[PDB]
Amino acid sequence: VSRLTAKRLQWALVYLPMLVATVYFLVFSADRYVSESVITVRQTSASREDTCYLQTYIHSMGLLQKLDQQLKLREHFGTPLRDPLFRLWGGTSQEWFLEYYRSRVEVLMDDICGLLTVRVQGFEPEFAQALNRAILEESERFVNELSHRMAREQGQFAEAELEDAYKLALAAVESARIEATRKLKSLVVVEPPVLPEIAEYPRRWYNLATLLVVCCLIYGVVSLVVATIRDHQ
Amino acid sequence: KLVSRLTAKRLQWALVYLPMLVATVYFLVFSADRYVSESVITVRQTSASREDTCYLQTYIHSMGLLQKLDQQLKLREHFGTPLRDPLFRLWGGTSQEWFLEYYRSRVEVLMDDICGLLTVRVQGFEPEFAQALNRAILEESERFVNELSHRMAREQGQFAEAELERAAYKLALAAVESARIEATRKLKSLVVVEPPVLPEIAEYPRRWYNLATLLVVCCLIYGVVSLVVATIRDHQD
Amino acid sequence: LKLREHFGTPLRDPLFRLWGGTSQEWFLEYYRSRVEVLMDDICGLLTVR
Amino acid sequence: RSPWQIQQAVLFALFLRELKTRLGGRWLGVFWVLLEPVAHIAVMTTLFSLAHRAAMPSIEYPVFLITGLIPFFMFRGLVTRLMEAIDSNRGLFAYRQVKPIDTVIARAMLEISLQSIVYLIALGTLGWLGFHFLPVRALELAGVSAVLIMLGASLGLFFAVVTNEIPQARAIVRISLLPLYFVSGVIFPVHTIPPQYLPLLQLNPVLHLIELSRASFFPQYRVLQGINLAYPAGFALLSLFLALMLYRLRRHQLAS
Ligand SMILES: CCCCCCCCCCCC(=O)O[C@@H](COC(=O)CCCCCCCCCC)COP(=O)(O)OC[C@H](O)CO[C@@]1(C(=O)O)C[C@H](O)[C@@H](O)[C@H]([C@@H](O)CO)O1
Repeated sequence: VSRLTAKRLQWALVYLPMLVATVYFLVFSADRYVSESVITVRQTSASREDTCYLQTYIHSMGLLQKLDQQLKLREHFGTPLRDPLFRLWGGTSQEWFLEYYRSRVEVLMDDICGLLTVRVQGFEPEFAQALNRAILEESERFVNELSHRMAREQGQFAEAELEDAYKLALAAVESARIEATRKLKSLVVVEPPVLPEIAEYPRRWYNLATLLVVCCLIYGVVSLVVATIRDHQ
Repeated sequence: KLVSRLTAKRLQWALVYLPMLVATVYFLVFSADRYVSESVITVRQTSASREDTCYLQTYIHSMGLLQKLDQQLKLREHFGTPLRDPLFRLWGGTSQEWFLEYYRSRVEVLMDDICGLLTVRVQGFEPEFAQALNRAILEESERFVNELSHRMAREQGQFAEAELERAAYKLALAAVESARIEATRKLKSLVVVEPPVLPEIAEYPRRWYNLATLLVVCCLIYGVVSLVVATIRDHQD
Repeated sequence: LKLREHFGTPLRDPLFRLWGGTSQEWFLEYYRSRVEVLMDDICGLLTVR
Repeated sequence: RSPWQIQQAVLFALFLRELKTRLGGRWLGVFWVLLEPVAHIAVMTTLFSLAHRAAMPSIEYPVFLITGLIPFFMFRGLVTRLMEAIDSNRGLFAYRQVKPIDTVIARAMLEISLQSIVYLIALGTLGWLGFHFLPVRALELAGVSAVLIMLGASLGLFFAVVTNEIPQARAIVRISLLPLYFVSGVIFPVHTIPPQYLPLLQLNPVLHLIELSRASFFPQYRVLQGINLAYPAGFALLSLFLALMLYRLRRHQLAS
């Protein structure tokens, strides 16, 4: 109707949201350095099920507990006090911490060759590199321990069973212990974690231009709609 | 207050001609030639192997290979040589991520899965530098596909040494000999079908092609802004 | 673990509590409702919530 | 009177008029509208139940086809019925209140109401037969559906405005609509599609909307790489802007 004048429409549709967005993106947003590593799991002398474990162990909660107890991620992500959106507020719930960690660490699996890439965000490039290295090391240790547990459970039966019977018992014990001690599988590192120089997040001008286009289009649509409505007299 | 100014001729000269004259005078004069050296390789196991080729396809664009190459060949100084073509030169003092983006755009890797081959095309402002860069890429790629299995061989040899330390004895010695054989053997060889060539005439500054796309994009922009101006004029009746 | 004893504790909620002396089949249906098992096709991992 | 109240008057008038003409008077068209989805299910499920069970064993076929079909039927109707809106009401285009925008809005409202009713009926039937019929995430599904509404209505208005003359061109609309049933992920999951056809397949906004709706419907549904809401949302916004501008240019030329 007559209340929605053009000046009010453009002030409330393209001017004010862009002003708020540019203020936030230039004076409040915090840089987020990203470190990327590319890995695969190989069996030392099919393998899709081996690397499919890592796609859900990286986002698992136990790995998050290990990481925090190691590198203290909880107070690192709360350091930037200027940005209220991408910081981790103190005293938040454990589930929110897990969701935030899952948002920070991004895992892509390319299935044409089973290549797994991990991109880790942080507020200091050295911290991001250290977090990526810790994730790789813990994943390798876990994929080792997965077979280690089965081999030692086999060995427990062999030691519980214990002169042909004695000979086969000691042979089985030797096989079980060489299974429980060996290095069953190793994680091949196609691209080791890198130390970034600048932060690629957030790319401020991209969202500024995109959102400017969005508000321009939205204001145009609303103005044309109200013009067509006011056509009837 | 404005629609009396932007008529057809003003808008046409603003968005169809002046940017186009700027683009032509940049491409035909200011742009710098970029020579292209092309090689065709694949990986076959000595004595399928698509996974090795995909590891290589990832490794060509990897950051570590870029660090090794620039150190060996001083890529940053070479790519900053032509001051005539900035829109395609590597400005000094830029970040490592922009350096990675520039290197990724300057090297093209093509998979061919029907027949199983990798094509590497490298652009450089001099042909000899492009050929040398292609050769360095090939040799570092072969070294990488060697070390990838050398690491696992050494990793098994560590347990072989642990087993000899535990102790039967001749079995442990044979296992350690096999482990050091694996750690020393040339397991995988990169065979080359087309070795890198030395180009003569630059190919990638296909100026007419970019001008052809610029024609249609400027026409689209002109049409859209003309429709917007007509809408505003209709609103001002 | 006395599941039936535990699930009858919240008296404030009238729909998500387990009433007393209900049918055994209804108990089985309620237990199936509480325990969610999802099987993923690509890798075969089974998640239980 | 205010323009708003006369707007409700005229849209209610054309809405009841359009209900009259589309339903046939004796309310016979509801049987047709109800019978097309179930006939599609009966044809569709008899050849690819085993193939789908081999592909995605965790998802039932009929509910998958409901979520893939009914939004697509709604989009197809929103395009087709709104494209031919001007010619149907041509004889009554001079009452100073019957501008074409009211006609296309009335047709859009009618189609949205009818297909929403069909959606509710199909979901109730699916629940009645012992299938899974509650979306785990409801309002994201509603938002994706709203994006689909905006895109479909915008495309319909754009085609109605552009092709007021040369009605022969309307053919290359509906003839082009038939491949969109196959190429988009409606009847068979795009998981089985080879990746070498994947890039061009990503150019379809309807495929993105259908996949996102299915992901928001079922629990633990995987999305392909490159599927996003930003591309179809921008497509819908740009098409709506273009259609509104083109209607504003040729507003006075749609009267005879
Ligand atoms: C944006 C353009 C894209 C072009 C796509 C072309 C593909 C084939 C289309 C079928 C072409 C077609 O028509 O459908 C066929 C059967 O389709 C199929 O089974 C498709 C099988 C596989 C396709 C799906 C797999 C997709 C795989 C990846 C893409 C019978 O349909 P139908 O009974 O409705 O035929 C009615 C006529 O179309 C009427 O049209 C006329 C005419 O012929 O009299 C009318 C009039 O004369 C004029 O308006 C008009 C003319 O003059 C104006 O150009 O032609």
